[PDB]
Amino acid sequence: AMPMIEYLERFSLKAKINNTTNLDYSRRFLEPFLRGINVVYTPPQSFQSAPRVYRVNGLSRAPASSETFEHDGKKVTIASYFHSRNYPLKFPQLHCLNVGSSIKSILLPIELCSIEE
Repeated sequence: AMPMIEYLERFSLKAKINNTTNLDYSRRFLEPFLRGINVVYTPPQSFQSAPRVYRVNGLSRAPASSETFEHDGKKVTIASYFHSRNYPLKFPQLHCLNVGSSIKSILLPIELCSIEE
C-alpha cells in the first residue's frame, strides 16, 4: 500500500504536502482525475475494520471540516468524527474522498487512503 498522500505530494503537488499547503485546490482539480479509481482505506484500529478497497466515484463537494454525514439519524462532521475516534486528522480542513455509491457516499479524507501499487 502506497500512501495516497505520498502520491499527492510527489505527483500532484510536486512540492511539500500538508494541510498548510494548498492541497485544497489540488483536491478540487484532482476530482475528475480520481473519479473512477480504487483505493485501499487503512482504518484506525478504533474502527475495528480491515483495510478495505473502496471504489472512488470522486471527491466530496465540501471539505471534511464542513462535511456532515448521517450516522444513525445523527449528523456529525468528519473532522470531529475521526478526532474522537482517536485519529487526529492531518488533513481535516481539506476535501474528503467520496467512495461507494450515490445512494450512500462513504466520505473519507484521502489522508487515510493508500493506492495499490
